[PDB]
Amino acid sequence: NISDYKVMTWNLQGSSASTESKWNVNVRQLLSGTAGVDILMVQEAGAVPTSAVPTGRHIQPFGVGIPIDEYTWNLGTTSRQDIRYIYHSAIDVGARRVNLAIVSRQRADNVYVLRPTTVASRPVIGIGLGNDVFLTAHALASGGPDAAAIVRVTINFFRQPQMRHLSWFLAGDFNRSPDRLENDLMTEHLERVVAVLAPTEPTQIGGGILDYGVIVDRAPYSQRVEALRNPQLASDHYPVAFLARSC
Amino acid sequence: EVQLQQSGPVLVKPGPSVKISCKASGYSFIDYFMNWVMQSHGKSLEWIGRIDPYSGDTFYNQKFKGKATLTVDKSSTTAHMELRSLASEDSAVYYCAREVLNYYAMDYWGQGTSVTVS
Amino acid sequence: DIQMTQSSSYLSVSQGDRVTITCKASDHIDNWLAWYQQKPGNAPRLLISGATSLKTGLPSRFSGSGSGKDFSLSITNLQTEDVASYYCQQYWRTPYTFGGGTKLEI
Amino acid sequence: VDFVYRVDSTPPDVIFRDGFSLLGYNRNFQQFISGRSCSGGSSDSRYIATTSSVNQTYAIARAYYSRSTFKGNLYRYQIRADNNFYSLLPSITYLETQGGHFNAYEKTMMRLQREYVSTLSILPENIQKAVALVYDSATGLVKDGVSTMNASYLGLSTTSNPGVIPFLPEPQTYTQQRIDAFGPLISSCFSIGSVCHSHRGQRADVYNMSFYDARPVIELILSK
Amino acid sequence: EWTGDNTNAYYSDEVISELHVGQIDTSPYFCIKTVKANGSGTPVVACAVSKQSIWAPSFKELLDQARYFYSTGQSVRIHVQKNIWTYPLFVNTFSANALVGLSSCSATQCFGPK
Amino acid sequence: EWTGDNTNAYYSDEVISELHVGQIDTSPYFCIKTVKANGSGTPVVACAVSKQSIWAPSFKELLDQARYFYSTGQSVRIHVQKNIWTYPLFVNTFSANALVGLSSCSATQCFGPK
Amino acid sequence: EWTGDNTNAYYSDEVISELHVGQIDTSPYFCIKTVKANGSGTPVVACAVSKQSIWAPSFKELLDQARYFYSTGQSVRIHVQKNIWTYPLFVNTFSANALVGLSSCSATQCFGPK
Amino acid sequence: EWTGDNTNAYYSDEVISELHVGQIDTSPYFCIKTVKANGSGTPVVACAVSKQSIWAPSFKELLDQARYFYSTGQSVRIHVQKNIWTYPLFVNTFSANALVGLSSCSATQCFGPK
Amino acid sequence: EWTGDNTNAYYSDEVISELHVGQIDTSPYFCIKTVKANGSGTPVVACAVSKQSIWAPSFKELLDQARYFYSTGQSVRIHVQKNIWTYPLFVNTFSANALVGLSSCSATQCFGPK
Repeated sequence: NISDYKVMTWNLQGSSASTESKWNVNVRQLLSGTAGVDILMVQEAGAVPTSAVPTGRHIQPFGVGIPIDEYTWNLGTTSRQDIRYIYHSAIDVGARRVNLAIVSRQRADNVYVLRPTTVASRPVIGIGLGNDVFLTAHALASGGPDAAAIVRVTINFFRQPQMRHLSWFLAGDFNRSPDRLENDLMTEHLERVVAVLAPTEPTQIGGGILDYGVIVDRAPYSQRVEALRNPQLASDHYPVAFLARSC
Repeated sequence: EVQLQQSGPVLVKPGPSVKISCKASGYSFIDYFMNWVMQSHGKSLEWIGRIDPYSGDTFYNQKFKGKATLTVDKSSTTAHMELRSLASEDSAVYYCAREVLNYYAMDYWGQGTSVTVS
Repeated sequence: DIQMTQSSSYLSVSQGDRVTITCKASDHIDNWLAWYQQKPGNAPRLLISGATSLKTGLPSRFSGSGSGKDFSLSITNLQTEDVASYYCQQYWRTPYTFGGGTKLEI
Repeated sequence: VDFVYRVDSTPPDVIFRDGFSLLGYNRNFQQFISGRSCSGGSSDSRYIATTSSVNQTYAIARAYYSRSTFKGNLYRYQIRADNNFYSLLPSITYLETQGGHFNAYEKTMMRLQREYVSTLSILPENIQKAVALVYDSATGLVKDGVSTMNASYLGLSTTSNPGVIPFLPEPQTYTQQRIDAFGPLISSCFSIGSVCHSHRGQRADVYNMSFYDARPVIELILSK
Repeated sequence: EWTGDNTNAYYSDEVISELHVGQIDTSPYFCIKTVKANGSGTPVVACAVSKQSIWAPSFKELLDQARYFYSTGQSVRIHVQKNIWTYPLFVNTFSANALVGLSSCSATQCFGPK
Repeated sequence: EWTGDNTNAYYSDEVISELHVGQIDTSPYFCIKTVKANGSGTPVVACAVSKQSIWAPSFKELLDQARYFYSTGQSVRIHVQKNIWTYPLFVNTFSANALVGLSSCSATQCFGPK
Repeated sequence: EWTGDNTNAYYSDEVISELHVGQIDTSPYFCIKTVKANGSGTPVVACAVSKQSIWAPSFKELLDQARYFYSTGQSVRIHVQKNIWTYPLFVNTFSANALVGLSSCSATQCFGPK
Repeated sequence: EWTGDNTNAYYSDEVISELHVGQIDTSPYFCIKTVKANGSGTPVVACAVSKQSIWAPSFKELLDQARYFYSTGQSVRIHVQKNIWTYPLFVNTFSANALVGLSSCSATQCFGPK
Repeated sequence: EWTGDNTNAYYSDEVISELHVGQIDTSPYFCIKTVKANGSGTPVVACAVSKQSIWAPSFKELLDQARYFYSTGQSVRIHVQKNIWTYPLFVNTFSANALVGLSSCSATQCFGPK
């Protein structure tokens, strides 16, 4: 399930730090240690950590096939191998510069690339852990125009016959508050196929709740995944943590 | 409002190829799956196929293949249903409806395109 | 193709009657079904989608229920406009199929 | 093993619909075995016990059915293992060489349970059937009942993972932590509350099994 | 002379909430202050000395059972022969009861004499 | 005279569901109401008095073992010698059997005399 | 002569943090260093020998009890008697006190003598 | 006459898979079915009677110890005096061996006589 | 003659890594091979026979406790009396040391004679 993993979302846009520092110092604080993060959605991943080495494992992702390059990124010392698998996405189509990275604790037996219907939108790149899927997105900064189409394409793709059993969870910088995204998915989306997950307080020094995630309702125990906001990091907007509601 | 302006009724020759346009107006046509349902003058509904306008993906009912070839044009937001071998049994009203999500109910339908052979 | 059927082809029910129409499927389509209302001339209007989600902006008198291979569209207080054909259509598999059509009556 | 079992109070439909979810994110295994991260202590365990022996499920149910406060029913949820179902012995043997320490009370417990901890949440795709365990008070037996078999049970050709639980955090050299256990010295991670029950709709009242320290009851039955 | 005699009272659904051990008259003893498994009822305090009363032979095997049950806290039916101790500061401290036997209890049926 | 005598009935696949400990005729004793692990059969109530029957020498070792199997609840194969006690109320309370030993049980084979 | 005599000082809310077992004058003994449940007070060390003091009969039943409470690490009310041991290097090591009886302690009330 | 006596066979890396306590010739006893930790080898059974063999005095010290090593199922090295029990139905049930001493086992070193 | 005598060497902070039980000269015994909590030091093998050495009366208590500290694996300061066993094969197998008393240990200081 989704609550099964400590899923988190974050964007590297900082406007005041280095392009690769937050990868080494900030993201590590979220991932290192079992009390860290399981799956971290890193938007604006201009480049993966230099300390990571590509694994060369070819990927034939579902949906739209774009080059997805997986890296091995040790986090701990050379003795205790805290191996992390960074699923990056840089160059796909004329709408180049995806810069979406999904670093996870375990390697993903499947990777999904769900290009929304819009032409200038970013492809929804996600990983697959057994019967669990964790997608991320990065809508346009002009008000999340494809934000709706970003979540819809994900739904449409995971209502397929073979992709139905999966419990997917899209989370990224939608650039559109939940009340605005939930507005684009209400006129006809009347089954509540997805339950938007966003924190209470804003998620940007100047913005609102642009950073959040969305979990399919029909997926098991989707109601447990509560979207909390990680304390301020070096980026421009907070990282959104998707933990499980206590029991 | 979201509506599906269908084409007018069409009477066909014995077994020609007929086209049933479905003008999709009021929403992002390139975002949803356009379906196609045929209902005899007194029988129930029978969904023919679907068409994903963004990528042109198509899924038929495995029995209208030889008598229906779905196709759309992103420009003008219209879905064309080229039906072949319009036998006397094909005399019915063909509805087109936008599917909200892949494998989901069809929110908005068309007024109907009564096709008849003679 | 997972066909579907409606045991009641003409659910004769007068006004204000609790008109529940049955629907049996050939495979588990839990939470994945659509109920379309179709007047004699009008086009099929989606009433319920999924398990029981009533279409936004529709009368609350309607009500869906069931899962697996059985379903039931409950109509608490019938109405002349509501006296029309109904079709239960699964969308769990790519070959879609509609109910037999329970054309209402009085 | 091939099919691990778990006793729960949620009806079969709830599990076949939602399945079994973890209690939290705490991956500290030394805490899980001792029941500290399960319903006993912090209640944030990231595993699910899922004993392999059907006898343990009877013991689990007998532990519950044999209380003057438990009213609801209890059925066994036969759970198919997969690449994410991990036993203890491979996980303990690794946590030992890594500097950890599992005092003989934990080893004593772990040997009786035959646990197969599910690092991931047990999805309904794995739960095969739910055997409603009936209890004859006059005899104290735990007999089976209507075995409502799951509908969407994906009968994959998978078995338990004989490897080591991945992402096991650094262990504690010496814990002396209260080993919570209920009934006939069953690990606390088998209780109904050992898995989150935040299911859709009104959460049916789950029994709050009062656990006990397994360390003494163990040390008492060994010596003398 | 048996824990199940009609003269020995039994308190079912009891859990040993507290346990005491010590010595009296140069002989070890243990007192259990049991409560109902559901917290109801009245505190039932049952004692047993190692050499004083006729139930002394079972002391070595009751204490180990009282200690065991106490560790588990499970419901049990404690059997007591009331009014067996007379030492004022003893009877008044724990009770006049004298634990003559413990027995595991199920939900309704308490395995033991009644 | 041995726990595996053909005259000592043995009930395999049992689990000690309840464990009673008391005294009878100035001698400790303990009765175990064991039930089949798979819920089949009928509860086997087995006792072992410390000074009454010929199995007394084993009491101190049965109780300490029955307690261990009752605590763990693991499957066992208890051995009993039917019709050993003669106290009417006792046999009417627990049983006429007399626990003559216990034995651990694996998945299919129970290591012990059969 | 009783573990609850007014002449025996009792320490409530105590937990056995350390337990020592040994022999003195060709007779086993054990010492328990008890600290307050909330870490307050001073470490109260209480010993007991098997054949030294008048509380010898209970050593067998106290060591096993101390060993029990020392395991569960729960709050307990130990009853010690001041100025019982006289061996020079002993009293300087553990204490001059001599354990005479323990008792479980709940949240508020420590069941036992006082 | 010692568990490490060359005339006693020692089985290393064994785990006590099944433990059975019984009575024979009015004397308690217990037999352990020890299998290799890796499931290899053959079932190595070893008994110990309270009064029969020269290794009887250590019975109480081995039953409670076997019960300990049986509970933990840890790797242990058991010592056996082969051909010590002559009762026909006994030797045929468990073994002719006589458990003379147990020993914990590390990864490779089985601490004990060899 | 006391576990804390200056002649009874003590090894502090050790944990009982192994525990062997057997018999020697018609009397039970056990030997605990203790190692430091931090893997430092040398294995301190301390034996204890039930009736051979002057420490006979404490065997049943040290064993019952040495088994406990071995079960808990908690750091303990075991007191040994070097050069007390004389049997050649024995002293070569476990050690010449003789366990005279155990003691629990805190983070830094061990509660016991030093």
